Amino acid sequence: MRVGERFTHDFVVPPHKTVRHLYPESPEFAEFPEVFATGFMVGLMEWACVRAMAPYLEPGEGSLGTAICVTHTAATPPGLTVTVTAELRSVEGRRLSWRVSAHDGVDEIGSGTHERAVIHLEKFNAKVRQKTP
Amino acid sequence: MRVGERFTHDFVVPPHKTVRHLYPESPEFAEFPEVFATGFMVGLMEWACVRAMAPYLEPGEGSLGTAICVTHTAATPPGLTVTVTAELRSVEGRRLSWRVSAHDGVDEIGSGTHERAVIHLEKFNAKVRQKTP
Repeated sequence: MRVGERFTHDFVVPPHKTVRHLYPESPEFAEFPEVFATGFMVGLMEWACVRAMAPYLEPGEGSLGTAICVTHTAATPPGLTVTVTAELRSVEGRRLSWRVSAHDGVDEIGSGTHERAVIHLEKFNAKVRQKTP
Repeated sequence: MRVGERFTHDFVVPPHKTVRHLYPESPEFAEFPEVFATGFMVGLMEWACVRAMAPYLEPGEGSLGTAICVTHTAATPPGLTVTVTAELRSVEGRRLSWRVSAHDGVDEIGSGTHERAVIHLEKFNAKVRQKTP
């Protein structure tokens, strides 16, 4: 894993990544235009960085996204390909940072940073169990 | 809209808002802990601000999220209630800027900022339809 290294991930946007599919519970989002949701764009950016860092993980480890700081600057209807480019910015022990950017073949659609934390999967799962009703 | 007014939005996390459900197509996400995905928390934050804004828009207007910049510092299993607090920072023309935070009953789970832009729904939908391949 080298700082400055770029990793790219391509995703054809299907009809079920539009706003209304993120929260079908939301009467506000029900009649929103059929565009790729910011929260799905976030999920796609984080997926790119997960794939970029898979080699860094030891047995028993996973990762969590601990911050997302991005713009979303143009809208994308289903059928276009979103390409995320993740450039590694820092790696120190458990903490990793990237600059991410996305383009849907027509426009740059957003960019910023994402941070992740390496976790011990079983210890983490025990913590989550203890706050599960 | 009044600057500095705080709006809250509560949401019981169901099983279908964990990481694996954000991208069922991602084999990487399919093995994550069953915790509320950052992309879903982002959408819940947007939803709170949409609700807050609704009485102030003219008929046929909606809005887009244009930036999100938040931490995500504690994990949330299904069954907890996530409360989002949104507070208006400024309104400049079509641009609204918010401070957002969320808490799951147990921990503060994230905070930061979010910006939105007011749109004319029909006009935006027609423009989007026109970049559809």
